[PDB]
Amino acid sequence: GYQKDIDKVYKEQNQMNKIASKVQNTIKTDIKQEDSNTHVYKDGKVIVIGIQLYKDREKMYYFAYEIKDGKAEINREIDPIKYMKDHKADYEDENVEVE
Amino acid sequence: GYQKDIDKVYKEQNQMNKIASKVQNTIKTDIKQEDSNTHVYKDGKVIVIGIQLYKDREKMYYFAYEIKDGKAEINREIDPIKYMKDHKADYEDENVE
Repeated sequence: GYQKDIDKVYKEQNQMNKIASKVQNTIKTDIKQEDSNTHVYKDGKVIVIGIQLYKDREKMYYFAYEIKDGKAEINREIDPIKYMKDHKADYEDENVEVE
Repeated sequence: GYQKDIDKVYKEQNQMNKIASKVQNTIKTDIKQEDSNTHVYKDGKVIVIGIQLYKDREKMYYFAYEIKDGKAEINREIDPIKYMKDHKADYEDENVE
C-alpha cells in the first residue's frame, strides 16, 4: 500500500513548512492528511497533495512529490494541477471538496 | 569586527529562504548584504537585517538574529523594528533608504 510513502510526504511537507514559517509566519505547520487531499500516481512514484498552506486562508495549495530511493522529494517543476488532470490515480483521500 | 557573524546571518537567512521558496515560491533566494540593511548591536550579540523577502514586493522585511555559541540563530520573538529604535548600533551597513 501507499501509506508509508504518503507519511513521508506529509513529514517532509511539515518539515519544510516549519522552516518556512520562521521567515513567513502565516505558514501552517501542523498539516494533517485527514484535512488535506492526497492522490497517488504511477504506482507510488508521484504523490500530489493539496493542503491548507496558510493558517489564515482556507484555500488549498497543491504540491507534487516524487518518491525516489525511498525518500519524498518535492518537485516544483511538476505542475500538480495539470498532473492530476492528466493521469489516473491509484489512490485518493479527498477530504476537502471545493466547488 | 562583525563581518564573520554578519556572514553567518546571511548564510542562515539564505538557507531558510531556499527551503521556504519550495513551498511559497515568491520568497526570494540568494539575498545579498549589499542589497539589504544590516545593523549590529550588543557588540555583535544581536544582528538585525532588512531584506527583500519577496520577489513580488519592493518592501523590506526585518529579522533579528542572535549569535550564540558561534552560530547565527533567528529569533522571531524579538520585534526587530522596535529593537533598532531602542538600541544603539555598533555597526551599520544601510543600502536601502
